[PDB]
Amino acid sequence: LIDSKGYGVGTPMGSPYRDKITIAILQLQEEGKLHMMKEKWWRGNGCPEEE
Amino acid sequence: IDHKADLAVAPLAITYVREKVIDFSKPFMTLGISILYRKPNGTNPGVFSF
Amino acid sequence: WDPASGLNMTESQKGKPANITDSLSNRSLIVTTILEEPYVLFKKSDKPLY
Amino acid sequence: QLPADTKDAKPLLKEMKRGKEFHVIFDCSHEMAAGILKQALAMGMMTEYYH
Amino acid sequence: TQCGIWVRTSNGGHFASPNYPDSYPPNKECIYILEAAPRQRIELTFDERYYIEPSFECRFDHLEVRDGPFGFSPLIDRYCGMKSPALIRSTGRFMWIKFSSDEELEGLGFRAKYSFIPDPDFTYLGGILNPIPDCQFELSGADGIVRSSQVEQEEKTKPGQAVDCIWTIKATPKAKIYLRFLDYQMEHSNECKRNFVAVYDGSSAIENLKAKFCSTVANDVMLKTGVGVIRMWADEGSRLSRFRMLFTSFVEPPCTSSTFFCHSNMCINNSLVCNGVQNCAYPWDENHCKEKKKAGLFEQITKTHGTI
Amino acid sequence: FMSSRRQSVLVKSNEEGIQRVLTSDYAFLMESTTIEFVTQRNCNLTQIGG
Ligand SMILES: *[C@@H]1O[C@H](CO)[C@@H](O[C@@H]2O[C@H](CO)[C@@H](O[C@@H]3O[C@H](CO[C@H]4O[C@H](CO)[C@@H](O)[C@H](O)[C@@H]4O)[C@@H](O)[C@H](O[C@H]4O[C@H](CO)[C@@H](O)[C@H](O)[C@@H]4O)[C@@H]3O)[C@H](O)[C@H]2NC(C)=O)[C@H](O)[C@H]1NC(C)=O
Ligand SMILES: *[C@@H]1O[C@H](CO)[C@@H](O[C@@H]2O[C@H](CO)[C@@H](O)[C@H](O)[C@H]2NC(C)=O)[C@H](O)[C@H]1NC(C)=O
Ligand SMILES: *[C@@H]1O[C@H](CO)[C@@H](O[C@@H]2O[C@H](CO)[C@@H](O)[C@H](O)[C@H]2NC(C)=O)[C@H](O)[C@H]1NC(C)=O
Ligand SMILES: *[C@@H]1O[C@H](CO)[C@@H](O[C@@H]2O[C@H](CO)[C@@H](O)[C@H](O)[C@H]2NC(C)=O)[C@H](O)[C@H]1NC(C)=O
Ligand SMILES: *[C@@H]1O[C@H](CO)[C@@H](O)[C@H](O)[C@H]1NC(C)=O
Ligand SMILES: *[C@@H]1O[C@H](CO)[C@@H](O)[C@H](O)[C@H]1NC(C)=O
Repeated sequence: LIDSKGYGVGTPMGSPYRDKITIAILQLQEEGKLHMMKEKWWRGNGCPEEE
Repeated sequence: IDHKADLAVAPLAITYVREKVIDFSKPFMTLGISILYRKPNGTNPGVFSF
Repeated sequence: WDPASGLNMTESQKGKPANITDSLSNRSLIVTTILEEPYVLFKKSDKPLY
Repeated sequence: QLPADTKDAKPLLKEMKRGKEFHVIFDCSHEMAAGILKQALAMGMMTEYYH
Repeated sequence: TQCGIWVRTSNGGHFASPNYPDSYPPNKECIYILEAAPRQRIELTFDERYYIEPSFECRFDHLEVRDGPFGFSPLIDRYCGMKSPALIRSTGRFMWIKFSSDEELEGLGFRAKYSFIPDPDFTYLGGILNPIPDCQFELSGADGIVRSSQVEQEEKTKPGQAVDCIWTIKATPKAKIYLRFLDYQMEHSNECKRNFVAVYDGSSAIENLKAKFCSTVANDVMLKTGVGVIRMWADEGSRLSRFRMLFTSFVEPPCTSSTFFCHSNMCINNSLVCNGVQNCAYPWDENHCKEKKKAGLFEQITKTHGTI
Repeated sequence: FMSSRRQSVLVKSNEEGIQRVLTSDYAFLMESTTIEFVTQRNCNLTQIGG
């Protein structure tokens, strides 16, 4: 990784939902759901054949 | 939490429990768990190395 | 005043009326931290004043 | 000010050498003007720097 | 070579200025130590014969009467002028007298000897008498490790309290001292009111604070005289701090026989060559030594290889 | 490098730096008009670089 960006659930300027989603994302990130989601869609067809 | 300080510029990792009590900024450094292992040497390639 | 006493100025620092409570400036943030290499270290110098 | 009782200006001229005072205006009589210069020659103050 | 008389009277000696009572010569700083014998102290009571040149706030020719061993000592008074002082006592069983001199003066001097035989009060080490405190280390030669643990190995203070111990280094005749810190650690860095290490030069007086270290790093100082003094002020709450210095006598080079010439403005004695311990900045002395041989497969005939 | 290893790779004078390349393993940095003087009058030294 050359640069270091990051995605994020966008909210309006001064929204009440920013703090409640931040607590919700950190809860999902430690239970392992955001590794279950990424390995469901970036899993792909399951390549290489013998590597 | 007791307002005896203002910032916490330190290796203070954002987690679930600390975020529920205090408030962090967005991460200035991201990281994870990785593995140390000794760099390979090649001093004993067996005895039938020919 | 008294020649072999100098000024005995009372000056009291007490009888001022309640007008100004001190430290009226930009608040200096007491940033707490912990020492850990290479995040926060002590500087390696010989001169003492810090 | 020159000292009142004594006529020895060594404690005065030493404070004038130390303070780097090379430009002096004496307000004296000529009987005391000859007395200071013998006490300014006994010290190192009759140089090419002093006026 | 010129200070005056020291005269060893059975209790307290009268000290003269250089060339009493004529004009004392310029640039003279004698460092007179009252030995102040055990079970007692000193009481001077200056003479009426007294003339040392007056000054504004005595920043010129004066006479410090600091109660204390040397240098850093607490001050009693600073006497300059023609009015003869009096009323000198002591608050401990040592007192130090220094008599400085500028370059353009004229003055007479001072005289006082002794008055004191009662016994002191406090019991610093524990008991009845217990001096203030006996760490006066006279050591010299070509080299020697000045270690901080000598306060405890030689047992001159109780564990727990504050320490103040003084090492004095003499050198070989007509030489200087290359002090070098091998180990140096403290427990409250950047705080010279709690623990520091200072180095002196020629005398233990206040003129020669060449370096005061109370930070994380100590460096190599290079003295100009044949006398060097190292102290260590560590208080009650920080008696864990340590340092291990190493002095080395040297002469400025034209290097001759019985010299080695480390290439850093130093002639060291040849006893310091392959001493096992590095004595110069870069180990020029600990080089080209221990160069044994070639043996090879001959000495490989052993318990493991030699059986095969 | 040189700020870390002070009193190790920081010489005291030009004469010691010549006597350290000549004896030890050392890469002394100095003026270019002295290197063209030393190399011409000490045939076992050289100038590398520009
Ligand atoms: C009439 O008055 C008295 C007798 O009644 C005579 O003495 C004058 O009064 C006082 C004496 O205490 C002098 O005041 C102070 O003099 C100081 C001068 O420094 C001394 O310097 C050396 C020692 O360092 C001595 O040899 C020398 O004689 C001096 O004594 C000043 O430094 C003083 O300034 C400050 O001192 C204290 C600070 O705590 C304060 O009380 C002062 O107000 C001031 O802030 C102070 O000046 C006074 O100088 C004496 N006069 C003279 C001319 O010396 C008088 O002589 C006598 N006659 C006359 C004409 O006044
Ligand atoms: C300087 O003035 C103060 C008053 O502001 C003096 O203090 C008082 O002095 C009187 C008489 O000496 C005492 O009865 C009081 O008890 C003192 N009060 C306090 C709070 O100190 C002071 O003594 C004067 N200084 C000198 C040197 O005389
Ligand atoms: C100039 O004088 C004024 C008037 O006395 C000082 O201001 C007052 O000081 C008194 C105490 O002496 C206080 O009780 C008042 O509250 C002060 N008033 C204000 C408006 O500050 C002032 O301190 C003096 N200035 C200086 C520089 O000494
Ligand atoms: C080739 O060069 C090396 C360079 O180190 C030489 O070894 C040094 O030569 C100097 C000559 O002034 C002497 O001090 C010693 O012989 C060596 N110095 C040391 C070991 O510190 C030597 O001329 C040659 N060495 C070999 C192995 O051929
Ligand atoms: C120093 O040199 C002298 C001769 O100059 C020699 O005898 C002595 O052993 C050396 N070492 C010491 C510690 O004096
Ligand atoms: C260079 O090598 C040594 C010093 O390293 C010196 O004695 C020798 O004479 C020199 N060789 C030359 C100048 O050819």
